[PDB]
Amino acid sequence: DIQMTQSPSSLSASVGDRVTITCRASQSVSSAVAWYQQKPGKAPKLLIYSASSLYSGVPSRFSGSRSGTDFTLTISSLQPEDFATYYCQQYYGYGGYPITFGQGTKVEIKRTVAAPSVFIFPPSDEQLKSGTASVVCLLNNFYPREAKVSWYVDNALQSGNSQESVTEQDSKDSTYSLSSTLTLSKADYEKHKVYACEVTQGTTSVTKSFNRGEC
Amino acid sequence: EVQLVESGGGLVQPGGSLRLSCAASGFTIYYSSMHWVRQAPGKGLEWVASISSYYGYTYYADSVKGRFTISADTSKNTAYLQMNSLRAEDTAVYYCARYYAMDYWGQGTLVTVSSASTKGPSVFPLAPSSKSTSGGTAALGCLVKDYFPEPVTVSWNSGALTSGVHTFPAVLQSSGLYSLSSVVTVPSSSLGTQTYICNVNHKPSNTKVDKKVEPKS
Amino acid sequence: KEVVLLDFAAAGGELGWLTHPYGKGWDLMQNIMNPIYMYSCNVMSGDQDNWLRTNWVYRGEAERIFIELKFTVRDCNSFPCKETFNLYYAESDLDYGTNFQKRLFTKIDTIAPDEITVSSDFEARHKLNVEERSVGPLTRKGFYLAFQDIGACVALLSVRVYYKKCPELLQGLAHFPETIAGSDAPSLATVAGTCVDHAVVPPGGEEPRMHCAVDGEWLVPIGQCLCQAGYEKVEDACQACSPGFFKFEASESPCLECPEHTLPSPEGATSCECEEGFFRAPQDPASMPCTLVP
Ligand SMILES: [Cl-]
Ligand SMILES: [Cl-]
Ligand SMILES: [Cl-]
Ligand SMILES: [Cl-]
Ligand code: NA
Ligand code: NA
Ligand code: NA
Repeated sequence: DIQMTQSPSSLSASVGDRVTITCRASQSVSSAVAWYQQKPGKAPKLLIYSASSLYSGVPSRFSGSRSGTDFTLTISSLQPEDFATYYCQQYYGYGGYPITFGQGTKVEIKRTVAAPSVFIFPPSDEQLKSGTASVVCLLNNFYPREAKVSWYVDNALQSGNSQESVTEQDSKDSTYSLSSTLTLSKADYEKHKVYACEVTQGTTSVTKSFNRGEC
Repeated sequence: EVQLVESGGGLVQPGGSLRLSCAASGFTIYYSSMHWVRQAPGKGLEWVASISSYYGYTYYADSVKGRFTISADTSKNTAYLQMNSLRAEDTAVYYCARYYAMDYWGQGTLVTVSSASTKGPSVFPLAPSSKSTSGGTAALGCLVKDYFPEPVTVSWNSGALTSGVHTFPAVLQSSGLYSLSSVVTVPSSSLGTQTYICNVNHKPSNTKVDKKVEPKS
Repeated sequence: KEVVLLDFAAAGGELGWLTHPYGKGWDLMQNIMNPIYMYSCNVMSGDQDNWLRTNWVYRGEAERIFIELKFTVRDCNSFPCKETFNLYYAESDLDYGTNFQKRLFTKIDTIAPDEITVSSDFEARHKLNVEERSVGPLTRKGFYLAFQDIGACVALLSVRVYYKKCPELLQGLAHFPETIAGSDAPSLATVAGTCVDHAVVPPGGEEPRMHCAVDGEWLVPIGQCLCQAGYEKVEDACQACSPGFFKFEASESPCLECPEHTLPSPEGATSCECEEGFFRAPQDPASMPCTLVP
């Protein structure tokens, strides 16, 4: 089994920049290399075949090169329709050996730093009638993706009972949005007063919270 | 032009069997090699199987050798992948594509392998504070908890509200079920007048929950 | 395809067609009613001989011509007379010019309107008649067309004279050129095609043939050219095999994908080369995969 080592895992660039993705194979693969584009939700799309030939109908700003075992996909001037994830694939031997893919390279839009709007939601009285409390912390339209979201229940750092989700980059303003969920039993929730959410990002930490006796 | 259509996915208890179908049109499948490729949720592409009816050879991947069967019906212009003795690690979206440098791809079909039970989502309001807390704007939403399997689609106000919505990817809880949340920001001055209804829609159980999210007091 | 030899509408009254009733008979008039020009009304003259000749339209290569008429008519009883306007034609060889010899004009079928007559001219009504006829076979280098009036109030708007031809087309990897259509119903014009670039006629097969009919249409293609080895059919031209593909024989098949254990082939390949060590049996075709060398 040949290995394709796609570097980088991820890179952020702006519109118009020249972008270069490398894929190095663990063995000579001749020209049996193809590059693919996959926007989220859609299926992959072929871009380059024979490692240097442009698929008919692909914009010419895409080009593929080979230097030995080093295959590069290159985009002359990144267009907005070009922010997506890209995979290299090798097909040496057309079935003599298994097909392997690069690990992928997500290209994201570079943007000015934005601060999250932090919201906190208490569990609904409707859900509390079922024996489980879900506490939601929302981070709305921020940049970059990196953030340290933590849960503090009566100033004791909760660890382990928390799950997080991040949206795809916004298509209008290029900001990420995030949610952190804290799941507890109904018995645990009713036995504590102060519930808080900590968003640490760079040198700042916004912290939203609530009291069960409020509103 | 050339077009590939897939079918056959769904739930299957661990150790079960399932068969997938790849309906082609616009080219003769005898003259082209057909391959199956899966994409685990959130992960990269992994090659599963190949078939070339012209030479009659069938090429498998190691993780699926012995358990999966590729096949092709020359008359129905269709390719198939028969999956037996399935395990959780097989959960993924399965694609079919033409040629080794895969040029035309199917739309993809989702195969879920787990010991879970199909269940419609429980929908809970993310009620907005009755006033303020964050400037002129307030945020409300829907919690879509304890459903199985994916997918779930959410809309707000029958699709009429689209600006500023944010529906998160589902997270696979320790309970084995999926949870997700959907949120939207709106002016706080609208809380009194405009009604806000989220439309959760779960085709895998023919369930459609409609939640009116009302401000809390 | 249609080829126009005369269009009165396009000239817009520039065509100074000659009229035998010199003045006060057939005469050209302008009536911007919409500007639209039209030749137009002497019923009180019992035995009248009003004629209108067109210009000497050059026959060229045409064999059967078509006349398209757009016109308006009067009631003949609203003003207290006939309506059956007559079409004619002359098959001459030189442009005489001021020679309205009515003796030789071979009347075409008596054109008649349909739909609506005089109705109301412009006040309480604002639609015309599109009627088409045809004549042939024409064998003289020139030809004229005429219109005769025995006492009708008509105004004629669009006179188009055109002939039919079979268009060029690319069928079956062969090129058939534009050929003049025939004149009479039995006639078929058998036309031989030229193979497009990189196409060759199969050894045991007929050369490409297409038949062009009097209605200007191609019928019953016979034979076909084929894309040779290293090329595949694309649209209606031969295109080199894409890299990583080969075409062993000159056939109808598309380019085949390279087989097991072979390196990617260059553009327009005839065969895929064996691997760094894998060999192919001398007798085996280049469609066969490679095998290792124990
Ligand atoms: Cl693209
Ligand atoms: Cl978004
Ligand atoms: Cl909207
Ligand atoms: Cl035809
Ligand atoms: Na939850
Ligand atoms: Na008649
Ligand atoms: Na009639």
